[PDB]
Amino acid sequence: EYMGFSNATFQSEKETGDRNYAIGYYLKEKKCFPKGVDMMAALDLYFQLCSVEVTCESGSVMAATLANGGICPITGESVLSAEAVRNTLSLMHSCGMYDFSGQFAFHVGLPAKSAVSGAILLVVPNVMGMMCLSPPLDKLGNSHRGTSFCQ
Amino acid sequence: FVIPDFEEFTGHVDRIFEDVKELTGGKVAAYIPQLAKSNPDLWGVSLCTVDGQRHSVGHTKIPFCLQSCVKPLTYAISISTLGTDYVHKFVGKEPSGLRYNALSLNEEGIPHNPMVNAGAIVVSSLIKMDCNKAEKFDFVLQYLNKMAGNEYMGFSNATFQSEKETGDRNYAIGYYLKEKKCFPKGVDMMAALDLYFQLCSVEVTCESGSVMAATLANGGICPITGESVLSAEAVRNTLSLMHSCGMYDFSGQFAFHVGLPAKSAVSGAILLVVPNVMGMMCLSPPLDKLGNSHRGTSFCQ
Amino acid sequence: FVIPDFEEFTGHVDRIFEDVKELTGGKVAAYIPQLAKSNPDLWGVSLCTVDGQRHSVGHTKIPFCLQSCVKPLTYAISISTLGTDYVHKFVGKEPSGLRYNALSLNEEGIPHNPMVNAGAIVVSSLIKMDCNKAEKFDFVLQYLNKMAGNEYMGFSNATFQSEKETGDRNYAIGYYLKEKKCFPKGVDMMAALDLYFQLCSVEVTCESGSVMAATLANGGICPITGESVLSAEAVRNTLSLMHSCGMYDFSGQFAFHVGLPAKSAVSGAILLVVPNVMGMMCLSPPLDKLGNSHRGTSFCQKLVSLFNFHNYDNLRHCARKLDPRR
Amino acid sequence: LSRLGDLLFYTIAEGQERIPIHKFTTALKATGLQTSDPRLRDCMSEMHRVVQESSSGGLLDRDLFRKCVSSNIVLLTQAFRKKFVIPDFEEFTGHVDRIFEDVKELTGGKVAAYIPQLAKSNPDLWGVSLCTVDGQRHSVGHTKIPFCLQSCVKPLTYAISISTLGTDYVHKFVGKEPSGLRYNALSLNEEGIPHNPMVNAGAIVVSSLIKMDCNKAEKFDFVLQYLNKMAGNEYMGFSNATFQSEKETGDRNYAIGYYLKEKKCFPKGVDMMAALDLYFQLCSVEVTCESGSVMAATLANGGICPITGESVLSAEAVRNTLSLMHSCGMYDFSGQFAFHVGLPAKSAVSGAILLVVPNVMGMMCLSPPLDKLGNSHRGTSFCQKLVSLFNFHNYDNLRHCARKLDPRR
Ligand SMILES: NC(=O)CC[C@H](N)C(=O)O
Ligand SMILES: NC(=O)CC[C@H](N)C(=O)O
Ligand SMILES: NC(=O)CC[C@H](N)C(=O)O
Ligand SMILES: NC(=O)CC[C@H](N)C(=O)O
Repeated sequence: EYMGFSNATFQSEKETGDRNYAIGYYLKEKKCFPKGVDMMAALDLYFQLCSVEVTCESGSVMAATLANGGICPITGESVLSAEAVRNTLSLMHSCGMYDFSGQFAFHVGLPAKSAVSGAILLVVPNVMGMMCLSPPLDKLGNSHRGTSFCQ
Repeated sequence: FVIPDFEEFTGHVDRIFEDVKELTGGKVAAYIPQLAKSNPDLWGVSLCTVDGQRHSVGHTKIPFCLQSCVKPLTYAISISTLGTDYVHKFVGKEPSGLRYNALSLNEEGIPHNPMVNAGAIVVSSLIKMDCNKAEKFDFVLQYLNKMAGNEYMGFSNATFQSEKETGDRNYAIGYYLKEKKCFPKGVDMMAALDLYFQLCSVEVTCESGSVMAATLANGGICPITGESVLSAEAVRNTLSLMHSCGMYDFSGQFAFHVGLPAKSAVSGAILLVVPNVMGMMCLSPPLDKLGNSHRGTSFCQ
Repeated sequence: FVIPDFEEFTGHVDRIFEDVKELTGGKVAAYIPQLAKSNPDLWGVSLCTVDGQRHSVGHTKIPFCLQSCVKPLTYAISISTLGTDYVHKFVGKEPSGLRYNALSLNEEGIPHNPMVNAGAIVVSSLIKMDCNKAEKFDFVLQYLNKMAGNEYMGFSNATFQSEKETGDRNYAIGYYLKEKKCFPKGVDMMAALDLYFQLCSVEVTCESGSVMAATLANGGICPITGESVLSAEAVRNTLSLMHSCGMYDFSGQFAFHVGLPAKSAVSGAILLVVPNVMGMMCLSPPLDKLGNSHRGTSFCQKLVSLFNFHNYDNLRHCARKLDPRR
Repeated sequence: LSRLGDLLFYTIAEGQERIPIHKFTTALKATGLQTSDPRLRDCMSEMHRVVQESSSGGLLDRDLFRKCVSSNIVLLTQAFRKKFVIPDFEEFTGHVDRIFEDVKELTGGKVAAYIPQLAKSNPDLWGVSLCTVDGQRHSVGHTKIPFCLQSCVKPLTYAISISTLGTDYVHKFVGKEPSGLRYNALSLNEEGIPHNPMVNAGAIVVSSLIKMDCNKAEKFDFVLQYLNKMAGNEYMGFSNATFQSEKETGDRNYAIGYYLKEKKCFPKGVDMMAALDLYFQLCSVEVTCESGSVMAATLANGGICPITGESVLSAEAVRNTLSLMHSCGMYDFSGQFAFHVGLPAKSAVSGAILLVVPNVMGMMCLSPPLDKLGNSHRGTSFCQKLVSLFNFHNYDNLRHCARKLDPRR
């Protein structure tokens, strides 16, 4: 499905994503990365991936892949292993939305991943996947309309 | 002169020098590659009265870096040029309580003091922010030479490249400060951080730095050249921070026991100051737990 | 005497006294409702030269509680009667930079310094732990009376019953210290915690308060009576902590602009000390955000800028700043 | 076999029964060989402690001196018997001083269009120093002012690589022929490598060969240790002011580095920036004419520092770099220099000329003013004049020629 790249956002985050640079150098001092691994290339890739563009239709299928045991429903390819999905969903439930991981497992109970672009990659295991877009965010860095819709 | 009996004074200094030479020390600061190269047995002391009396025992002439002893100097340089209110509008003036790394800021959103790594970058950011890198270092080096009475004022690019390629924590603080709007508008972070690494890598002997500390004791007048390098208020501020913030966490246990304005460094330097009397500097590489030389700090006590 | 021409010296203080009188702060005391009842328009100062030469202008006749200004004293009681080595086994000697409540211990598990509330409880626990509660209070009171030269020394029971029914952070600190086992063996924490409240609730006038801070401006010997209250090492030990830890977070700011050992207090007291010169005790109930009197801090700031009392003046020439005791 | 030092002292003395102590400390350096050499350091060390308890209170005595100076006996014999390779050193320095005065009148121009930290230097700064292959030294003028070693480390750093990596590995990546296209020279030879190590395009590549596996600190630290041994542990610093210049504003070098990386002319798995950064660091090393004269006297010899006698450079390294500085050291002006001077010299925008006279001596001039091609105006004149009055040209001393000063007699 649609898969682009917001270079404008990519350049807005490289030049202004100052906290993400502190973490990269903070990690580098603690030897958190593997041996013989450049942090700048790894940090840069994180900026690139965060800039990937999709639509809600593309995101919904992207979430449905996690729902259907890491097998995309509309192509059927075994793109992801069963262990990857179980590990991924079990972490979005407890770590998907950071501080709002609670108050979402509490009110919604589903593994959903929030973003500052308004998206909420909502996953219903063995049923469907859903992505809700609304740029307006609340204090905890989650979309307000999206999380109200989920509840 | 302020010490008429200087001949007997050296009789006590050398006795204490040999008294503490038997002690061992802690780690030798191996977390940056270059400083591990130093021989931990180096031990020397130099002093300079505000009249010009000078004595040296040990390895005083072996060069070493002002890895953190340049923070009071660059601070005094900034205060003397821009004014107290302007400088401290960007950097606090109170002790932090954490280590010198201290990737954190006070309630106001500015670094705690001009002696922690976060504050040393900001004061380095304030030195002639509208010029290029060569002029920035030359402006600071010019006063440092005058502080030292035109003594040996060198540079150790081996350390500068070692730190610039390995000092990742200082990069974390630099990008943390830039994210919190801790720099004046239109000022680049990397230029300030790079300048801070350059100042940290300035190489001085104990003789060069003993007169450099005696300037602060003499209050902005180099005793052996009659200069007027620093304003009276600038040194009064530097000694007020270097007292309560000079040795980081060990500021207590030093103000308690020694009660003098001193500044430590990971290279073993201790830029001791005795106001209205003299300025002393001690070199001993092997550090202690909180980032100061075991022999030097015990010698001061 | 160390201050000749006393008329000239006091005259300058009087002019500064009126100048600071216009400034108004706020937030007298969020807690201890008994302290929130004090008059915000109350402002008094007093001094006592190391040789008895004393002056006082303002509201120096109104008793006020000695909250957190007895910490440098009660520390001096323990440091002299138990030595420096024993006392600092249980309390550090470095600033915390985390306010005075500061439910936080240093790296090695002991409270940061005697001046924070966590350290004042421990040092208060060291004073005659084998005796009963009446004797523990009386033991410190006898030295406290001797420090002030048998001047006025009351006890505001109104403020002591407050700070105990409503003073809960001190209890949380007290039980926190018990969990970490940073008390001497065979000691009841509650008895030591209660002793801290009582010492805090002692009330003195500025005129009597200025006698204190002139005792320890000297080498412990009282200026009025000439007695020998505290050991000379005790005064050095506590002064070196008041400079670094006296005002808590504001210690750096105070040491920068004033550079004298001063101890803050929620009652508005500031036990300012000028070593080998005199001892000051300002009073202004309204505080700043950091727990310091707005008028008292302003007076200390202005006085140092005119009298050369800073720790790092007289470098070569500096400003004139009047005659420095010569 | 017998040690004739006892009779040698009688020759050293003027023949009188006594001599004041004051006359021995002073006026003894007239022979050129300084009193600060490490070789004779042992003599000065011991005498300082024996004076307190000697029952003479100011007498060194002959018997005591002979016993202590035992292992270093051979060196002193050549010094005072005038058996060095340059005798009558007073006349040699006397002529040198004369041209130093005469050449001082000249004035060039265009001190530095770029590297602003070089444009701040005093145009009227002029000095020279020479340290013969035997360590005999004489300096006059402003020799004590540190100056950057830009483009003088190129012959040295080339010698470092070859002596540690072989002649065939180094020259796989850099040619050995002059280019005649200035020192910047964004151009490669027919076989796709920089024309010679002396141009900027080659100096970066040879700088890339020095410990390509180590980190930045050790790469610089490796070379600086050799440069200390080459200079005999004389003054050797690092001008960070000029290193921060030539890196923010030195842009033609960056183009060469990226141009070279484009042609894949670096070794395998080597970062151009790390090699280019080292080129700026080596270029930024500051040395005085007095200290920098021992350099160009180390490689005037067969790779041994004349002062300490340490073996620092392979004789093949010195032979190769000397054969290379002659035709490529001074860029376009190499032919003009080789025509009138005919000596291995290396230019610099900081006024330095690393003059070399193999088997004889090695000089180091200093004149911040430049000529059009990037060579010091005053320094070049001294070399041209000096050769015309000392026969240092390679193709002189045919059989008898004219008198031409003393012909080794
Ligand atoms: N929602 C998010 O995790 C936003 C990530 C974003 N790249 C940031 O650094 O702030
Ligand atoms: N406190 C120190 O001595 C270290 C100084 C050095 N600039 C660093 O932060 O690594
Ligand atoms: N000055 C203060 O910090 C007040 C302390 C508080 N009254 C107590 O008893 O602990
Ligand atoms: N001609 C030279 O000496 C070159 C100077 C210096 N290496 C530069 O390229 O800027």
